[PDB]
Amino acid sequence: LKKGEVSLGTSIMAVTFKDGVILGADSRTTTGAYIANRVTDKLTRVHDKIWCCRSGSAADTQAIADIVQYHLELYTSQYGTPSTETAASVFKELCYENKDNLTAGIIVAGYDDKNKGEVYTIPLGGSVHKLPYAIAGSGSTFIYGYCDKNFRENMSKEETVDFIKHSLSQAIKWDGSSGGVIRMVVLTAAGVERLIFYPDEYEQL
Amino acid sequence: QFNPYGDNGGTILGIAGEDFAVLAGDTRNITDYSINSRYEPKVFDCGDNIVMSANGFAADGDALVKRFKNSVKWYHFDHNDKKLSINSAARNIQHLLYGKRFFPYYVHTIIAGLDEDGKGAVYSFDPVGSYEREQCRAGGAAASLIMPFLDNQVNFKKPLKYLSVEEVIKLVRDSFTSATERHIQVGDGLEILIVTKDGVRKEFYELKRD
Amino acid sequence: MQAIADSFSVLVKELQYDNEQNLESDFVTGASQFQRLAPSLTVPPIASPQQFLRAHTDDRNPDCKIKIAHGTTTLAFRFQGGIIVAVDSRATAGNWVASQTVKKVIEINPFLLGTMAGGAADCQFWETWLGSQCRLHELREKERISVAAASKILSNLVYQYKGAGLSMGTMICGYTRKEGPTIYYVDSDGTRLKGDIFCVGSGQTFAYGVLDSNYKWDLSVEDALYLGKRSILAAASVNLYHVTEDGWIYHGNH
Amino acid sequence: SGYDRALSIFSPDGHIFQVEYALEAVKRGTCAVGVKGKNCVVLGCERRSTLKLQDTRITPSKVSKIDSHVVLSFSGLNADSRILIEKARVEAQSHRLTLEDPVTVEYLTRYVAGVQQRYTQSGGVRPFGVSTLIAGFDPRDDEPKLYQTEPSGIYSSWSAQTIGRNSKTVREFLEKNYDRKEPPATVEECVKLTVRSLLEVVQTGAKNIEITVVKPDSDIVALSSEEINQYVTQIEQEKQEQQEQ
Amino acid sequence: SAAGYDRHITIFSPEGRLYQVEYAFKATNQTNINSLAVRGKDCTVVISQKKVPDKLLDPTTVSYIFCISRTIGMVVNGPIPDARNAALRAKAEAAEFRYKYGYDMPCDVLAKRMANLSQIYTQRAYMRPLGVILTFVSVDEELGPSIYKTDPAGYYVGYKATATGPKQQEITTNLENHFKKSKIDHINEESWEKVVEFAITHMIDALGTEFSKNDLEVGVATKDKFFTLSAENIEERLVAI
Amino acid sequence: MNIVPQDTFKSQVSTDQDKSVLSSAVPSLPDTLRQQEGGAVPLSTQLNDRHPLESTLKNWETTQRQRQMEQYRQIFGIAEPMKRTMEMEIVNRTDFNPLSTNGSIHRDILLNKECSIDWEDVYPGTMVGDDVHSKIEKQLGI
Amino acid sequence: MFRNNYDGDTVTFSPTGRLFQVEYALEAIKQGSVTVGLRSNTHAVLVALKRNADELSSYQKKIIKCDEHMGLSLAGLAPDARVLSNYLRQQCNYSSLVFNRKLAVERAGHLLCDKAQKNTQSYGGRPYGVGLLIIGYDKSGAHLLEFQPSGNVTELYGTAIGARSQGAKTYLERTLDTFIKIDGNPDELIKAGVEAISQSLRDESLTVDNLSIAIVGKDTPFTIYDGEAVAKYI
Amino acid sequence: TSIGTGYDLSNSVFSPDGRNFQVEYAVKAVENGTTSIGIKCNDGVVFAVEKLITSKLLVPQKNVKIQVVDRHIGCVYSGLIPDGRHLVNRGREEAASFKKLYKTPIPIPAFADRLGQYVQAHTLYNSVRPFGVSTIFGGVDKNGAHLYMLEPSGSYWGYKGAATGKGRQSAKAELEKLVDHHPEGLSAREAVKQAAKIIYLAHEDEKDFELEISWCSLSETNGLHKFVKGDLLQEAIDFAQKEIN
Amino acid sequence: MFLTRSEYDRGVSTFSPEGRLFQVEYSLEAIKLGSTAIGIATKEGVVLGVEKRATSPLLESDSIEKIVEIDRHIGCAMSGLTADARSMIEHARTAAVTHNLYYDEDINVESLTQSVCDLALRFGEGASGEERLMSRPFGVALLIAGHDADDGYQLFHAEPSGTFYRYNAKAIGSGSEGAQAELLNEWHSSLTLKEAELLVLKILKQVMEEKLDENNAQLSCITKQDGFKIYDNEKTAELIKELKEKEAAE
Repeated sequence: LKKGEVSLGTSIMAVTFKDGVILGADSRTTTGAYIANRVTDKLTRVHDKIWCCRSGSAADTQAIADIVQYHLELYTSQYGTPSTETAASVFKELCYENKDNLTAGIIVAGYDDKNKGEVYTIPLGGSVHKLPYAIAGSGSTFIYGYCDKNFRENMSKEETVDFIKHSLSQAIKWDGSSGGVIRMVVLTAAGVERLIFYPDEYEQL
Repeated sequence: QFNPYGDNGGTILGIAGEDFAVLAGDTRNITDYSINSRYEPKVFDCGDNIVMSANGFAADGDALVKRFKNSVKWYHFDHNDKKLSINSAARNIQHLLYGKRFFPYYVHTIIAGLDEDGKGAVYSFDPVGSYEREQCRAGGAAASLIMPFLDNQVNFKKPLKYLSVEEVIKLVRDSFTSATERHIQVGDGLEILIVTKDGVRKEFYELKRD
Repeated sequence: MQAIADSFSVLVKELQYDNEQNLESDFVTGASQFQRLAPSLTVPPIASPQQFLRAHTDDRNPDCKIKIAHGTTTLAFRFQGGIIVAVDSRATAGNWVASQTVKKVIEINPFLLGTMAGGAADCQFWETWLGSQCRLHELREKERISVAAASKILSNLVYQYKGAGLSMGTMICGYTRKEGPTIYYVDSDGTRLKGDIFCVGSGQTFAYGVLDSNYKWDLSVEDALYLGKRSILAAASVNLYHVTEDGWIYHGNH
Repeated sequence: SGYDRALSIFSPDGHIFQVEYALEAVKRGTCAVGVKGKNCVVLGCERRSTLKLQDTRITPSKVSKIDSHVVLSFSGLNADSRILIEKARVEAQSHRLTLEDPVTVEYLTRYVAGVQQRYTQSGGVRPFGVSTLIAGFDPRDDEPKLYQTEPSGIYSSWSAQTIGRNSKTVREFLEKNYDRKEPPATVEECVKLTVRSLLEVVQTGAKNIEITVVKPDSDIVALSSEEINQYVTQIEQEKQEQQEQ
Repeated sequence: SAAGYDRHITIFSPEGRLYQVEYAFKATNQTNINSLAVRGKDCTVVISQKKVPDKLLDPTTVSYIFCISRTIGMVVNGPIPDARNAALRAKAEAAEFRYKYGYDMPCDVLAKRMANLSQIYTQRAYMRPLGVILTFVSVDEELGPSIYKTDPAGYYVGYKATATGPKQQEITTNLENHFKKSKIDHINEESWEKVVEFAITHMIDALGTEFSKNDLEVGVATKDKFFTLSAENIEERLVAI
Repeated sequence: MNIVPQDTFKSQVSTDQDKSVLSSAVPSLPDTLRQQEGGAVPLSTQLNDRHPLESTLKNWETTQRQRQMEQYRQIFGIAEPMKRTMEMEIVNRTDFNPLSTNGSIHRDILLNKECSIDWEDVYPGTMVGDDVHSKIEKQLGI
Repeated sequence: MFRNNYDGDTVTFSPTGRLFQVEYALEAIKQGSVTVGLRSNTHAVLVALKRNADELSSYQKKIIKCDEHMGLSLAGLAPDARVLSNYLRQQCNYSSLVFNRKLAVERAGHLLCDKAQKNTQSYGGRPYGVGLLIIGYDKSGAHLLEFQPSGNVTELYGTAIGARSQGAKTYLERTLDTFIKIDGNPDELIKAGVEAISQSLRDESLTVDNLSIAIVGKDTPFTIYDGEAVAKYI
Repeated sequence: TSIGTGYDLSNSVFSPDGRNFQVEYAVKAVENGTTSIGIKCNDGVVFAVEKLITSKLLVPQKNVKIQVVDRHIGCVYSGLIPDGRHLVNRGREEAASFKKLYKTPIPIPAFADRLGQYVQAHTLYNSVRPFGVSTIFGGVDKNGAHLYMLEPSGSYWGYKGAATGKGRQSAKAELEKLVDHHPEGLSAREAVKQAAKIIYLAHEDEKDFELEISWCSLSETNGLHKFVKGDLLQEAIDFAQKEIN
Repeated sequence: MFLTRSEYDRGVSTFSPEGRLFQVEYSLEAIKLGSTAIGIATKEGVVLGVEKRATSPLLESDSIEKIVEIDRHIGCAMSGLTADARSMIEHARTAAVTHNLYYDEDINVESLTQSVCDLALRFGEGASGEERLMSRPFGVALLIAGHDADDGYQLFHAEPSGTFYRYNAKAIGSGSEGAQAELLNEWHSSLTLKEAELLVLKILKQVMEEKLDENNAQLSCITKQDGFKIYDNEKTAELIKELKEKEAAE
């Protein structure tokens, strides 16, 4: 981590459910103790139904995400809609081959008609792990227990929304580098849905 | 910063006789307090009646022995299966060691065989290639225990010339037994390779700690 | 174009054997590693190779330490018809027994001699290499190489690696028809000094004083040998070399 | 036939014709001659008659000093000789720097021949249409050295040699009038022999002749027009006296 | 024909011409099929002729219409190998433009890029031009419906409508007469199906003898997507007037 | 799939590593005069004390190009990188302009840098050498 | 006459669709002397007739050892034989060094085919002009391979290449069932090979100077007999 | 005209009519090769090759004329043997790389496109030669059964039935008849019998021949490429012999 | 059925219809244009002898170097283009010195000959797979005479094709045919050194246009103890006088 750089202190969650996947995050960017950006969209789209969230160095993850989006556009021009596994593999290759020079961590969420919604996590170092749900960031450490106690397979859309909202609200409550609004993207067969929740709503949970 | 070196803690001994040579070593491989293995040979037959040992960092010694054997293979290919003499092997090993002058192998190397007159010959190498022919050379841990034991019973100046192979083997075994008694890194076995005009013969003797 | 196709057609990369140098060093393709007139030296692929080498060369096993040439007194001078080179043969014992006596002076050619006075491996290796270079030059030019040319070759070579870690101080002594008898001193810092009298060792002031007391150009061969032996004895048995136009002659303890 | 279109083709009788064509190009240059004496070397050159409006003070001479003890003359294309001479001078200085010893005459001849040979090893390059005479003395040596180099990279050692236009007549004259058993023992004899050799082809006389003399300890002297005129007049007077009898 | 050189490489003849370029032009009519491109109010339609004389061929694998990006379609006149080569390079160009400049590649910029590559081929001695003609269609977010054509000589230009093939003159004359009659440089219709039907009708009256659903290929570009129609869609368009 | 260039350090050194400038007197040693570098620059000094960003900047564009070729190989096949490399090599090999150092127009078109400027474009930049014949010898391999 | 216009290089087809430089390279094999190879379920042998420049010269080496379990014999050009033998030695060495593995004979044939095909489709070089016979013993038993420099490799029980090799090949075809079952008796197989190569002789007699033999097998490392070592087989 | 003089000595040259004569000469080289056919059935493909008998010295199991590119992809070719081997190796490399990258067997059209681009790249420069082989390949993927034919120009198409080699005309006529007589489709076993019949009929040239057949079907081989055992091959040979006589 | 022109003999990488490379043949023809060199191998050493063709009497006598010292135990004689032989000799000397440097022993004569032939192969693909180094084959032939402990006294012939032979006696150059016939007639395994020298002088005198003397001929020999030496003009003149007396005895 180079001196004077920008780090992605955040709270990232991705949960698979009955009809698809949901990716949620907070909206705070901090330099030290100063909130450099009060309203940030951390949900990065690399393909129509393949989204990601980033951690570590902001510049490195932005460059990696740009390269991944370019790669997936080439793949689509050749073979059509890629699977989430392919995007995860490209992310992993980029993160692992450059790990001695870049600090990047990625959470990838995707949907396709074959695999029906998937979550992959690539922590610092470049290893890849496929999980029914994933949490990352500085504020995730405070919700390792809660999530482990409240996740069920094949939850409905509303139950998944409530679970993500509660978990991210707790992470916001306890982590200094996290705050603002909660953003969520729902990836299903019916399309892409965007959700935003305000502090006056989730702080009362 | 990454440290590319290590230490494995062995003991080797080379002795040149009238018409034979002997290279022996303890067979214990350790990592600084723990026993990795109780039987791991470090003295290797390299062909053309040449025995080699590279004691110290085990990876470097294995690499050096591998490179020397491949070079000998190409030497046989390119020179009508000519026998490689001991002095030529010593020069090859000097070049192999000095090729890593700025990133040296962390080993002490001893080779043994017979010269062109049929007499026993032993060569010792410094880690960056400096080498010389010697009658007797002890290397590694407990060398300071092994050399005085040999000097107490042999006049290198019964004279060493008139000693037989069995007597040399017994003397090496006695010195290694004493060193095993006095040193914590020596033990678990001793392996001796003997080079004569009939070839290379192997002997093994169990030491303390099994 | 087919080579380009091969480059993009899919184990070898991890072994790093797609590089020709790695294949040559491990003797995969042949014994070309032992065919280089200028030897190739491995360097750590990091930002600070010099600091790495210096740190790792000063840290446990006595047998894994780089052997250092004896700092014992070495003397050389030129009287009237050659060069007297004198060393003390008091070898230092260790955990070994020598089959024969060691020599502190390297015999580069039947006409050239050198002294170690530094790192033993550096002196041995590079003076053997210098002997090869001199042999090739003499084959090419059909004439004995001048001592100035040989010393200049050695100095240029050691200067190309200046600061890398080498350590060697040598005295190149020779006798040619055009030059006469000549002595040069070459150091690992690139120094190259021509001289008449050289004394390098632990105690060399005493030997230099004894020489200056009774040095003349009209010395005879026996007188010069006696003076060199006496100077070495004053410094601190004694190996002598007399260099003439026809080569060097070795005296054990004369 | 179809065998003279490249430098990399052998003819069925074992010839490379482009080398012979480069020699043909050399044959059109002005004559050059070199005579080796007992203790000196003399290089003579033929110069085309200077035009009336030509500035005869700054044009390069036909004999160039490679070093303080070696001189070089050429015959053939004048522009290629500049490249060769510059490379020779750079090599002499490089050798002095590398080995602290100035080059020997044979070493410099071999370097020039090596450059000429190296310029015959590609289909995209043109060989030098130049043949050279290299003269001098080895350092701390008193044996005169004279060598000839050819466009193909072949060099030879001579006691007296002529190259260029009408060099066969001069070579026959030298063979008749030069013996290695008794080489000329003084600089004057060598210069007179060189002048008489050049006078067999030179149309006008003393104004189309250039002479350089090399002597040991790096003594290189270019003779003036007046001395060459004196030599020519002496030779003509001797010839007239011989014919009068 | 070329006398000495100019039969292998692209250098000037005594008349100032490049014979290899002209021969590459003549190579574009080998397939002996025609294509037409027209613009609607919010769509662009390309219609190409399918000829499958061989009964052993699989008709679904025969196509000269390619999808380059989300918004750009391409039609190629000429042999199919160079067509596929050009298609792959165009896909790479569009993707690299999007990566490098942060927004989608416009149709005219891609046409200019391909034309510059063709200029390279026309000037370098050891490179040959591709014997194909490329037509790019899209609905640009700034310029609206767009048709741009590029040829082996490196020349590119935009069209209100265009036709290419061995019978391009007849279709061009028919289109010119229609645009004279209507005094509008496009088609005044609100759906791309009507534009497709109009293009089919124009092709039928120009070429003659009509065709079935298996002799035609139709690609349609909207503001969001370029898509190729299937045999059933073409059958519906033929049935619907 | 590299973003920042990697493996930029030398692993071996020798006195004949620069084939272009080698001494004719001693072929195993470099020619100091014809190097024209000040005369007091041993090769060892080039192995230490470099700016960390220099290797990254010197190899940046080659690394991006290699990543693009690798992506083409993964998505398109062997033929696409083969053809790109063949085009670039033909263009580079047919150009020989000893009096200028600027890149050709066709090279810029192939690199997709027709309307792009970097500091290499703005800043493109003796007794012996630097002549046409040295460039001829280096280009032809003689 | 029309062939004279389309045989300049290896990147040119004639109007009839023929690659003449490769055909000429194949024809170059006939200029070499005859070599025979054969094998059984346990051993594989090569027999070679060697030629000398004249009475005062030595005889050419026709059998080259690649590895302790594999070797070959040549018929054709000398430079290409040297190149291919060195390449096979390098491949065997790489296999042994990297994997501690013995290179299979099939793998060696595939590598030779890959290296040979390249020179027949690119400008600037020429096709190889040597035929090779490769014998070896590996985990699948004994193997004999015939390599043709067009880039082709065939696996056979026996074969012969070189000038006037048709008689030896006919003899091997006629007596296949005999030598295919010679297991555990190297001498019988070697004698069968010598008799097979005797069919290709024309005004020539096998001597200790012009006969070379090689054998490989289960317990037999690849061994070459020359001189008096073949006197027992004459 | 089949022979284009002045435009047939270089690979990447256009004729005045816009033709590439070296590619056509490679096509003529293909047309002299051995007959090969491929048939597409309702759920798979069948390949058939007319092998020519050789000496008994050949090891029977080590000389197969149908190459397996991958577990679901099989191919045959007619033309030059080295070119066919090279193209098969390239196809194997492409399939392996695709399976490594995307963790699924490569679809047949993607493989066809990669092979076709590789073939087409060899018609672009004068330093290479067009491939002298025509290839019939195919297999089964998630979308079903695919059969393709690829030509020296890089042109490839999907086929209901494909034929190449000397006996291509008769084989193509028989394939057209088979397609006409079965508008609904065909089964794998009927395809094998008809492939044997067509190979037998196409043969017209004193030389004894054998037959090789290969299957790839979902119902018969679980979507994998297999050879024909003794029983099915013998039955197909009997059917073909009944057809001939 | 018409007479046209064939052009298969102009490129080094072009096959004739029968599979021949005619540029190698033409290089051998270039070899035959050079002067004559004769080598005879016996049990007491190897003798080499060359003819000096001086086009002009002004040429320096001690300037034609057809016999060179590759190493103390290895000498060479050359015939053909001298510029190529210069490079070959430099390569051979480098190989010998490098072998001594890395193995502390003399290199075998056959190993040196093989290295020279591998260099001569460089107009095509190298022995170790190297790229082409030169545009045409060499136009020189070499006679390499040496002694080693493994094989005694050996004489090898090296050709531009990259192939070498071992010979008891061998002649190359312009007058190689008659000289080789004489060597076939007059060589036996029990020759002495002086008899070999006399035979070399006799064959050179037979095959030389000019009258043989100490100035147009040169002799050299290699032996185990004295190494490789080239006889001065006085010794060769004495040998020629002895040969003349022996011839006049009959």
